[PDB]
Amino acid sequence: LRPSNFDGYIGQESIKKNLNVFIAAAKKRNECLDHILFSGPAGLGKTTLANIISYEMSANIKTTAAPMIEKSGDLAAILTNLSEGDILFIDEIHRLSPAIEEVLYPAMEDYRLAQTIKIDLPKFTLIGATTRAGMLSNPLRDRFGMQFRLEFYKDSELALILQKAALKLNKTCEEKAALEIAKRSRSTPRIALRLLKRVRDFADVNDEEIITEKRANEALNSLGVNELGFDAMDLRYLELLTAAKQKPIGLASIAAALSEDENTIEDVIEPYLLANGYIERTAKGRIASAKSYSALKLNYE
Amino acid sequence: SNFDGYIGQESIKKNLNVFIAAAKKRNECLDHILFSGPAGLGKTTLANIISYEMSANIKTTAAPMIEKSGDLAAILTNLSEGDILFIDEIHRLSPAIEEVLYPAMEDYPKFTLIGATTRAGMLSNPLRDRFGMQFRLEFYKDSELALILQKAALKLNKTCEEKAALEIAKRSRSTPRIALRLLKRVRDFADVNDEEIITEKRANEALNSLGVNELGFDAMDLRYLELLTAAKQKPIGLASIAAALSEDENTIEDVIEPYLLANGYIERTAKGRIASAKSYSAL
Ligand SMILES: Nc1ncnc2c1ncn2[C@@H]1O[C@H](COP(=O)(O)OP(=O)(O)O)[C@@H](O)[C@H]1O
Ligand SMILES: Nc1ncnc2c1ncn2[C@@H]1O[C@H](COP(=O)(O)OP(=O)(O)O)[C@@H](O)[C@H]1O
Repeated sequence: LRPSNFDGYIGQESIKKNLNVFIAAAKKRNECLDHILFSGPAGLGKTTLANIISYEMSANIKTTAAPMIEKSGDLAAILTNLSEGDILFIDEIHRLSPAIEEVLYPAMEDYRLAQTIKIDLPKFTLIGATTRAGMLSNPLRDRFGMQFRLEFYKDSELALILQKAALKLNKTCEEKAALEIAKRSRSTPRIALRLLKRVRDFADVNDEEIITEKRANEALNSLGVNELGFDAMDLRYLELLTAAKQKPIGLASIAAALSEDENTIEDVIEPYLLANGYIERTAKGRIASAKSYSALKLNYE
Repeated sequence: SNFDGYIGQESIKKNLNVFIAAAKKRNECLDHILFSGPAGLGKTTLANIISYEMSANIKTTAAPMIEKSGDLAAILTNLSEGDILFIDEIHRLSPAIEEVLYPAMEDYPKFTLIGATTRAGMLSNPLRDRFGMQFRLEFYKDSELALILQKAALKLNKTCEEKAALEIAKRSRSTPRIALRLLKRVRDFADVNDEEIITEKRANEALNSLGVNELGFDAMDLRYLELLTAAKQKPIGLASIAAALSEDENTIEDVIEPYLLANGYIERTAKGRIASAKSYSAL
């Protein structure tokens, strides 16, 4: 119950505009698209886009995950069982063992991969998805003709997503209700769609089909969903920088303080904060903007 | 490809022509070679050219594909005195497999080993010193990429204006693979408009739509330059730079600076690094 095409795909204007151009070209050229790479925080709709592309390209799609692959031959086998034009979608692609990753390079670039060698290749489209762009090797990303980084969603964009999704659940989510759920969804369709199913449940027990703002708030507060959508980690990060004065803190310190991986801070914890203008990456470390100070004060009132 | 109309790597080409001549002049195959440099600059291409010049077979493999002994022993046994063995990510080998390689390279069926690595400073002196020839591929000049792009464009049935090739060159971080990749994206913008001639206007539209940096910089390349520029040319050492960018030193010299040096954005001096005059002009 996710969008099936671009016809009414919400958000990612930039990615959509470009995919539309490359999709026209490939078809005009009577060929399949070059390899595509999607990167960005979980639940932003990259698995979705992958399947939309399969529909737009009237091509079949096969899915798998990096950890799911282990034996080098296994991958070689996967390639062997693909019809000319198909799409191969690998999620968490950044977790491929150098060995497997080494077998993939020639498959993408050339379409060919006792003693023995041989083995040609049908000619397909490899779509890779990662939530850890920083962990992706240059030899691998530089082989994707197309590279797209999903951005977070505006509250107005989530609103629409909720309104349409609500409809499929046989419910009318008023605008003001959509905006309030979005407000606590941390600009992420998955969280918002999750909260929607909870608000619905309150509507059901009250024999209601129209989710109002008032009832949305009832549900959200009753569940204790943070009013601003912050995680425990968002609060810890902002408190760490806000605790320090307008003096930048580098990963070395931050990572050390939050006893967390240095890469997890850049590609998982910070993306949302930077997106909503809570922090900035200065020339020598990070700093918290006015948003943070006023946001935190507001959260603890 | 075979050196005839080869673009770039002037010095490597110059030196290889001499060694290939001397080698053949004495009916022998080249000694072991080591190609060093960031990904996508042309190590594999050069290896193939050598295979053609020496008119010999070439077998490709990588360190991670050689797990434990049995793997390596099998590859060498299936060689043929004069053949060429190309091993990628060679600095990724274990001391055990690395130990089994030292002898074969020196003791031996005379063959030629070509090692490739993107981390020269990551490779050990003992192994490095056993490759008769050592070459550090260098980044390409705008004009060189432009010409390369124009040639690829022809194969893609399209004429690429000089200004259009340079623009792409500029944002392709002086790297053939990136350049080529961006060319195909621009080809698409051309197709949609029924254009056979890739113009600068169309190029910008594409590069900008995709959000490719104007100078092909990373988030790192910018902080690094902001760090050095702010220093008003008072030399800074690695230790300081390593801390400020929360980055490992080898990555700075081995992966980040190489490109910045090549395009004259920074300078290496006895007392440290400084932002060049060229970086004070552009923003
Ligand atoms: N742009 C979008 N428009 C509508 N729904 C979206 C959009 N992006 C994501 N979603 C929804 O959010 C959920 C998570 O999407 P998914 O593609 O699984 O994200 P990811 O692949 O990043 O984990 C899905 O139910 C999907 O329908
Ligand atoms: N000197 C060159 N002239 C034209 N194209 C080049 C040149 N060097 C590299 N390329 C192109 O860039 C890509 C990188 O080739 P490769 O040798 O695999 O780079 P590396 O092995 O260093 O990653 C290839 O598609 C190749 O066509």
